[PDB]
Amino acid sequence: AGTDGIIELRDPKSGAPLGKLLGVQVKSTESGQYVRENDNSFEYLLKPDDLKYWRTSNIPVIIVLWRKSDETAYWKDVSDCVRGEERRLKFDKGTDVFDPRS
Amino acid sequence: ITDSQVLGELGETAIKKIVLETGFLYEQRGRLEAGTDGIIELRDPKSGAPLGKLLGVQVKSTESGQYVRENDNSFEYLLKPDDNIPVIIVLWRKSDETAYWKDVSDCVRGEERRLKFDKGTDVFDPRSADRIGALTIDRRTPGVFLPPLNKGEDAIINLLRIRLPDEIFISTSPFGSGRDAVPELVKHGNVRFDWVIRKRRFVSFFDPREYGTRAIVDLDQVEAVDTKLIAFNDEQDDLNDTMDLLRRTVERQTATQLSFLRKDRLFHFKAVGVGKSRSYRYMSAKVVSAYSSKKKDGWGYVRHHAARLRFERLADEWFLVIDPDFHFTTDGFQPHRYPEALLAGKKRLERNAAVRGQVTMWQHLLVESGKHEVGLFDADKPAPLLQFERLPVIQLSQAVPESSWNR
Amino acid sequence: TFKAHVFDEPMLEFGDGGQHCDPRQGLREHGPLQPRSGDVIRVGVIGTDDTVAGFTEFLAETGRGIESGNKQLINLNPDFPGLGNQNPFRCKFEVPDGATVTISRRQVNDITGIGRHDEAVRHAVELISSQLSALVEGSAKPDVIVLALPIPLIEKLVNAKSDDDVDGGDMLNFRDLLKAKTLHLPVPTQIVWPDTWDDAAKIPRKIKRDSNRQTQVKATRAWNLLNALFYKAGKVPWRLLPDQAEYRTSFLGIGFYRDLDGQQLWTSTAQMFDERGRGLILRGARAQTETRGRHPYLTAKDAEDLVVQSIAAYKAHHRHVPARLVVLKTSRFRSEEAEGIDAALGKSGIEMSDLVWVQESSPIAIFRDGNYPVLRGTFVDLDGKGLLYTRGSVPFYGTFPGLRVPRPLLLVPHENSDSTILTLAKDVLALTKVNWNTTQFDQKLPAPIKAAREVGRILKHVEFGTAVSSDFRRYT
DNA sequence: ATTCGGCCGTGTACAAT
RNA sequence: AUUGUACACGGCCGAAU
Ligand SMILES: [Ca+2]
Repeated sequence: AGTDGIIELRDPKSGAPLGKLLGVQVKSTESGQYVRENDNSFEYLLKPDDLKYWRTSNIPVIIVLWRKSDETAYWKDVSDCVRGEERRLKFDKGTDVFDPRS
Repeated sequence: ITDSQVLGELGETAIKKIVLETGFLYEQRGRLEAGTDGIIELRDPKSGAPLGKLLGVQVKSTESGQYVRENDNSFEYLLKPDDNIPVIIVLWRKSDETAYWKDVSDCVRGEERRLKFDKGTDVFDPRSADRIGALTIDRRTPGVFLPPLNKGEDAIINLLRIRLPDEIFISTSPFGSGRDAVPELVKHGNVRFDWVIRKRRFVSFFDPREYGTRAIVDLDQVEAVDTKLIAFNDEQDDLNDTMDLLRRTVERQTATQLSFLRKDRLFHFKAVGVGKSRSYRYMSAKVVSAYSSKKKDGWGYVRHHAARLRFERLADEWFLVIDPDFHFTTDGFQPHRYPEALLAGKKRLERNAAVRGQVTMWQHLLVESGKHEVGLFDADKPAPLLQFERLPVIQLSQAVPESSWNR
Repeated sequence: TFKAHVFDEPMLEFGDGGQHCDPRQGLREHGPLQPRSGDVIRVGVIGTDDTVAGFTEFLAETGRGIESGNKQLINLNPDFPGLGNQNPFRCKFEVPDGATVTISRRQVNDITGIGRHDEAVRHAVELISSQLSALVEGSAKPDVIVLALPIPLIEKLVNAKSDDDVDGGDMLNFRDLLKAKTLHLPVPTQIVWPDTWDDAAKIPRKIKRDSNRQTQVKATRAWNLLNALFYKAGKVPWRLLPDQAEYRTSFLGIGFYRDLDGQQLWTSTAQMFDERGRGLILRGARAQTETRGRHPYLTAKDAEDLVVQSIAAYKAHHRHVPARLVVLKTSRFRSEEAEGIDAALGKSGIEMSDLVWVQESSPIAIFRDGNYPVLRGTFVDLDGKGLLYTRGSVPFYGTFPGLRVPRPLLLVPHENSDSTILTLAKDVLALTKVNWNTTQFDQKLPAPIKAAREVGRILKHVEFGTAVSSDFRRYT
């Protein structure tokens, strides 16, 4: 389907599952290089059909990019995008790292 | 003089002072252009060598005071649609001179709104050593180009405007072509080749009666009319004679300096002496010399600066084009057999600066030729029949980022 | 009194409506304009077992990515991404089993063992064509066939040295003869020399026997070759981004080529128009007329029958005659041609037409102050005659890719033209970015003019009256 | 023969200051 | 002939004498 997994929130203190779902799509690459990748930022182009599916979704959707070569994971809300192009996302290697710190 | 010249144009002058002491480069760019107004490059204080990292700056000026939604926390300024390369939008206050920068690579959700520059964290101070440097971009693998946003450049053209004499002498002849009549001319004295014969008609910028061409021309049928009835007319033949007459007049003129190759259509500098170097002194607004007729240093072959001079009629005006080239000779007079290797070798090395200098040299030679020397009979009692003048420089709207490129 | 202008780089269209000014970057980010159904492009290979295996490794090597040949100019000499998310074509270039035909060492010696150069070329073409027919009718059906010529075969066919005495100097061209003689085959073919898929290989030049040929860096060669392979596979890589409010226009380029006897002159034409939707059609045809001579121009009847044919080809895709018809020609438009073209337009009801002569031999030029020439897209209006700089300093590349200063194109519209020269120059400059034979966009000539000349080379060897495919993939 | 216009074809050098 | 440009060389055409 459009999404590859569902994230369900859970309070780290009491362990109570908050019941709030969160759609996740994972794109995995092998020793690749994202479009216009500096040492601090890069970009990504969303497929047009993926955008149409995500708009109809009734839950928030995040896009997670995983690279096997350096074990790096980056995330970004699909609705969030560059002001110019609806299909273009500008990732920042500092603030978009997918990890327990986020 | 724009109404914003005092404010907008001079606003960026004060902004540079903050960056000048900070130690970051500022490269001038377009005033009102899409994307950038200046360029910032980080530099090493000890050496000053480039680091290969760039960043753009856009500054817009306003009036003194505050803006919509300004309390003592921040203010709220809007970004107009017409402004790749993320760029800091540096602002400028007038009541107390507090510049306000802010990024554009930042993504606060959608940026399509009003950029509320904070009054606590958007102060353009010398703290930009690592703060602004974090945003700067590099010309490596991603491939960030330098769009041309400048006031344009001034380009010169190969054309020289030709001012023909107000009168032209047209007459009949018992000869059909100049070849049929050249033996008639040579046996007489006061030999002059500056004329054209076609359709049993004689055309020359000089009066045939005065000079030695009286034999060919019907001396009683010499009538002087305006050139606008012979040159600037749709007749195909009349254009062809004008092409012939212009070259021969140019051929007879400048004869102290140039020579003509009959088999080709090439003008080239003649060599003084035999097999020795030479030089020319031409204008730029500067005095520049160049080896116009130069014998080689590695060997004895002589290379003469050359040009294929051709005439065009544009907007009912006559122009002369200059096409730089080279002519190679063994000793300055005999053409150099098998010159392909030498001719192709020199052509492969010239660039825009070299060809432009050659064009300016030939422009100066022709434009100065039309001028007369002070003394009478210094070169010839009649004035040169052709007056040339440089066209106004071509005002391109965009400039090549030559400074940004290497060297 | 000459008004200047610097046109912005025309926007190209890639992938799912993506826009970019550079074919390489646009393909890298958005992918080809027409995506293939399937992730594999079956490429057949013909050559010796050394070259067939050598080229096959190269195709896999491009899948792994090729480092850029010059990091100083990363835009002029970019690195081939590979099979990651930056895959320029979103497909795999693979050679399926059974899709290779081996030129045996005996067969090479048959071609090399022939004295006369012309006989060797003719014998080689029949030998290669027979192998080509084997591939297409076999079980392994390729989409494009790559002919990896061995070094000894190139020496005999191109350099002709293994040479006999010169007889007129009109030596046969192996590539053009091979392309013409296999025009009836259903699969396009591509010729690849060993030095492009192997940096170690070196073929000496024909006349300069002591020097090898200099080739672009490996990354650039992979970019141009695979783009041509993708186009010949049956899909359009990129297209000019169309303005929303634009006249439905059809571009017709007209060119001439010497006959094989070296004296007569034939007319070869190419037509460009975008089909309904996301697509671009580039046809290559020869004027079906019998008026033989040495004139580098058309006759009144010849031009009329030519324009009518081009309109009918346009009407086959759109079902309506074009609103505008722009005719680009390599020689000056004469009175008989203009009235001949106008007669064809009146019969078809075409509203507007432009007759432009694209002259390259003009000596007029401009020079900016510096070491680099004027920007690409610089335009100067000379009383109607347009001086266009399709080649020059490219801001995207960061330099000017050329040896000497570029020679500008002089556009000379006929008096029977509708649009202004400034409008025509903007279209001519845009047409230079859709050649599809190279990924470098600072092309000097417009595509219809260039495509007409490329068709001419192949059609010198095709006898008149023989029906041939109009697909440009068979000539590029 | 000239004078003006032009065009197409085959090779080398170079990857851009 | 991955790709074209620049240059060199050669052939030829159109209008009138
Ligand atoms: Ca090709």
